[PDB]
Amino acid sequence: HCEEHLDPLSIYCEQDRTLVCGVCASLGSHRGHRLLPAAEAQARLKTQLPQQKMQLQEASMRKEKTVAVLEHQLVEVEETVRQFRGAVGEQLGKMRMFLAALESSLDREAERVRGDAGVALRRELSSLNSYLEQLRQMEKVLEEVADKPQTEFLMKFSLVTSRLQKILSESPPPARLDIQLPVISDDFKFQVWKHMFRHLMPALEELTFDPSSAHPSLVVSSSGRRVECSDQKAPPAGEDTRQFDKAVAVVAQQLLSQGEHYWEVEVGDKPRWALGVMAADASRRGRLHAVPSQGLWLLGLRDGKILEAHVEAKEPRALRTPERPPARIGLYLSFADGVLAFYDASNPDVLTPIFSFHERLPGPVYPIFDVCWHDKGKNAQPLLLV
Amino acid sequence: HCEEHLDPLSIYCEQDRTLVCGVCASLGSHRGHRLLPAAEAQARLKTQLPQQKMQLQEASMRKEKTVAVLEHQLVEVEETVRQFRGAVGEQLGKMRMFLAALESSLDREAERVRGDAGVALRRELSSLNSYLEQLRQMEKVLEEVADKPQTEFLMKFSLVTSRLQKILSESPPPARLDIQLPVISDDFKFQVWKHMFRHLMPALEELTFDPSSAHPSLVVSSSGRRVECSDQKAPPAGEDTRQFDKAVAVVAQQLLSQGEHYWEVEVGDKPRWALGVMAADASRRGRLHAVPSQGLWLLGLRDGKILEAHVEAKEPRALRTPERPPARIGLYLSFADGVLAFYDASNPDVLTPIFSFHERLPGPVYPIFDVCWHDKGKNAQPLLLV
Ligand SMILES: [Zn+2]
Ligand SMILES: [Zn+2]
Ligand SMILES: [Zn+2]
Ligand SMILES: [Zn+2]
Repeated sequence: HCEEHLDPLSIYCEQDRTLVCGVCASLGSHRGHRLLPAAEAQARLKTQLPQQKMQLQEASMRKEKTVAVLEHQLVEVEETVRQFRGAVGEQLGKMRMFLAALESSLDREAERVRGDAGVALRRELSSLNSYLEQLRQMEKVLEEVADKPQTEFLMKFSLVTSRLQKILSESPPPARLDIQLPVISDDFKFQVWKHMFRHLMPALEELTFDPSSAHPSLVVSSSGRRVECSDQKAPPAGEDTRQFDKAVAVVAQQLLSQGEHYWEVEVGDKPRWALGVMAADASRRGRLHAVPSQGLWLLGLRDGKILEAHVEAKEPRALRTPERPPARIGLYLSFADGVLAFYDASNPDVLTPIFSFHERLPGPVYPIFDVCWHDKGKNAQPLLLV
Repeated sequence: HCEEHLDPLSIYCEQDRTLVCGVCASLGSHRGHRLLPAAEAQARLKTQLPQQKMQLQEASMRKEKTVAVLEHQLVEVEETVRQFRGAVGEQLGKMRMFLAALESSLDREAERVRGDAGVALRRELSSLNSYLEQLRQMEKVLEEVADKPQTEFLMKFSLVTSRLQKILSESPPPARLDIQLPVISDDFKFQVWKHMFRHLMPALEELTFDPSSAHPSLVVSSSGRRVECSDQKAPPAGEDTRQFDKAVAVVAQQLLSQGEHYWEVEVGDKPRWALGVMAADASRRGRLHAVPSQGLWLLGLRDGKILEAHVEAKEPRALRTPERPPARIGLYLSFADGVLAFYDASNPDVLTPIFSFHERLPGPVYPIFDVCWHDKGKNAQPLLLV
């Protein structure tokens, strides 16, 4: 039953795995092959069956493994798309909400201005309208009684004279102040955009200084909000990893480890200071090396107008100092983006950036504040936690 | 009818303007006054009447003029409130529109990603499911055939072996499918805010150069969008104040006189160039003085990386050159705020400021572009009007 050479099917090619006839084995598909008979070939395959069953089941198992992983991936793709869309909506609705609130506030402004102006104008209008009624009566009665008996004539004339005299010699309205309603012209959109940044910042990280960590020559007041140096000698710090010994500074009690945070520090006219974050595991001993590899991310100002960033280098990098020694610094921290950014927050409405590090933070960090050395009393400025 | 002394009323008090009887005029409230009789008093007042009526008319005229002025003031206050509300609505709807458009674009992108991922995953699932059906058929036939004729048994066993071999060597990826799905981060708000500025700008002032004013050593192409110098000589400039003759430059055909405008100029790697505005009354002849007092507001770049602002002084002011030579400059102009602002538009999506003039402009001005000289063919870069 060869169906190709018309012989019974008796020869089995091993290296071809096909049952054949004699002609294809003599001069055909199997001229130089390893041949076997059909009987012992069948007897071999009846024993080879379990291996084939095992291999079939294993192949099905692998393909099913891939099916399961891919369907789980389909569910994961759906869920990730949902999360992306929802978070985009949330973080754009934040700014849209800011816009709606500002427009509502401006509507309040305009309505209040209109109401007060209308109140004052209608007050004067009522006064003048009563006045006009008075005067119309004056003219009518004078004309109508300029023919009456002498007694009536003189009485009415005297009354008219008195009424006209007083209403002419009446005191004007007292002194009000206008509510001008300042008008917006072109830069209003730009200023709204500038103002939106402060609201883009997260809720203020309400921090307090940790006197349990401060230098012994420092003093903390205002319930953890004020740190300053002193013009007097102090006992040396007790043996502790949680206390500075040479560089006068202090960390906050709160440990930042997740999410995003923002805090402002008031520095005023301080000639030298330093601000930033510090790795919690870092060592607070000796004169410090200001490099991020040692757990120190610091922005400094020296000599009153020299603003320095303590970058990974041999000497801290200088920065383009603003037109003033900044009076308030703002610090933004994010782990999901690994950034600590510095801002000149002297303007409560606009923040201008100063510097920002770019390193996936090992975490966690303590807010660190370097109120600089005594300098013989020429650096008595404090640090104020806003 | 004195009703207080019960006498007829006959005496008129001059300094009091009141009719009285004889007793109160003799020794009473009007005892030492200048008195007159009722007859001559009436004869005087009947002739004084027209003057009093005239004075009444004058007072009425004053009060009615004031009433009219106050009603006009009320109406003007109403209209001013309307205008204020409308302008606030317009300039906030700009940003709301940007937000909505960005959110819709991101939603479209995310939906495209989800659809493509679903298509690919269902493709792989169909492939693997057809494979599993094949393998179930393999197992079925293997279980059913272990007694059949030599031809049937060996034929089907060889076919099963071949099919399993082929589907094993045509194996799809055993792993999961790459998706690179969009993630939402903390910096999304900051990036949207940075992007919002370019859309806060007005619609691009699509400008065309004015060949009627350019230097004869210049050439305008690309339908008014491209201006270049030439590496070959040209005829001397024709007699016109409205044509540059010595300083190679060109103004736009459009005249800016009111409102706000914004236009971008692509400069690429051009080493020296200048951009800005020029007063229409200014003279475009001879060697020019680059000072706003002579109607020229210009920012220039020389030596490829030296960015200077041609401010009102004896020497051009230096500027903070960026870490790159800017590839596109943006110019914003406003009259109601008197500002000409320059931006590094090398990124057309985010703008970093470069300089800004601050003068309520005398007006009006033509956008002027100083495409610098050939420099012996080493300054052949063009100026491209976006
Ligand atoms: Zn063979
Ligand atoms: Zn054959
Ligand atoms: Zn009397
Ligand atoms: Zn009297």
